[PDB]
Amino acid sequence: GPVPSRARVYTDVNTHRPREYWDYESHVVEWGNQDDYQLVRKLGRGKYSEVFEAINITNNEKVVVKILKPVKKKKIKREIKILENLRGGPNIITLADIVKDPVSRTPALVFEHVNNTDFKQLYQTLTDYDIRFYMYEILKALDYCHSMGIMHRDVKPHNVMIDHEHRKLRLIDWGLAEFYHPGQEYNVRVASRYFKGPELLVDYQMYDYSLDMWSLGCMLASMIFRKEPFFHGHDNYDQLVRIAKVLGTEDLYDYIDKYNIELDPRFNDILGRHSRKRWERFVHSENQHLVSPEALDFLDKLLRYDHQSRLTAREAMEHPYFYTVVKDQA
Ligand SMILES: CCN(CCN)c1ccc(Nc2cc(NC3CC3)n3ncc(C#N)c3n2)cc1-n1cnnc1
Repeated sequence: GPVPSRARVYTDVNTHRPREYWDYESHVVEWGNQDDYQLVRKLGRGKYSEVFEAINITNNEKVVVKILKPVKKKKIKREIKILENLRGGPNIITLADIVKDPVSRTPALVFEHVNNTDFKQLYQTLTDYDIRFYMYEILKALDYCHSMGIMHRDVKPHNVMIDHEHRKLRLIDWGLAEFYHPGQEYNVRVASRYFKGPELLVDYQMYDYSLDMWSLGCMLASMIFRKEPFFHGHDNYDQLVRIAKVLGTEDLYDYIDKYNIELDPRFNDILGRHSRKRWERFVHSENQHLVSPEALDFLDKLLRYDHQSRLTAREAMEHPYFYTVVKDQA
């Protein structure tokens, strides 16, 4: 069998809370009035929902409405419970209301509106400083949610709303998030391919908050190297091959051995033998202004196969890459 694992931080936070904090199947939903909201226009479509801009006609406020497609009752309550537990936390989107849509007869979550700067434009005109600033802001959201016993499990650029004009960032889409419990085996079929931690790719189910720290490293690498996505896999197997061509195969096999992981035999014919590369090989004239010794040191400490050896959010926030941002924010 695989060797068990516990988070190194915030291990027992949910155990020390009353059961109703994390026992979301027992949550009863508070329904608002659906007639308070008039849809203005469609913003997005997905496997699990459609998202609209709306107006609250009661106070004339602009709002965002997520109308769910069919999803298990318990996962609806999971997303709602997590959003309520995290309300008022730094850089976490606020759930403002929940209503029963009369057309789909399904739940609609009502969120604060963020005036999102176009991802493409923003990602092309970010300064080194801007990246440090916004990474710092994401880390606050992750440290808060992790300290509150919650893993996001879907960190990636499109789940980070940034209003660049107001220097305002919100981490959104808590529909994959879960409560961390020591010893629990979780579904590995989470996160988008390019952001999946190695634990997910080798089917190690006893994972924790550190999953989010891998995803964050993937975002950071793409921003500083201007390479989107950084690990560009063709499928879930080839994703680990792409990681292995950068992090090397030696540390991968040490990871497999240490946790006694049974590797899908498909992998043996494709992983090969690969040295760990130096980061300088992704540095080019066009991205040089975004790369610093500090950034590379920071990145290196996020992107580890061994989930126990990655920086925590709080450690990350203490790294020299953020020394100028921390000083200015005081
Ligand atoms: C439906 C598919 N998903 C996939 C997510 N990976 C999806 C697609 C688009 C959107 N868009 C927006 C847009 C905006 N603001 C700007 C355009 C005016 N805001 N502001 C706040 C929120 C939220 N919460 C939001 N959302 C939001 C989501 N979304 C949010 N939460 N779950 C899904």
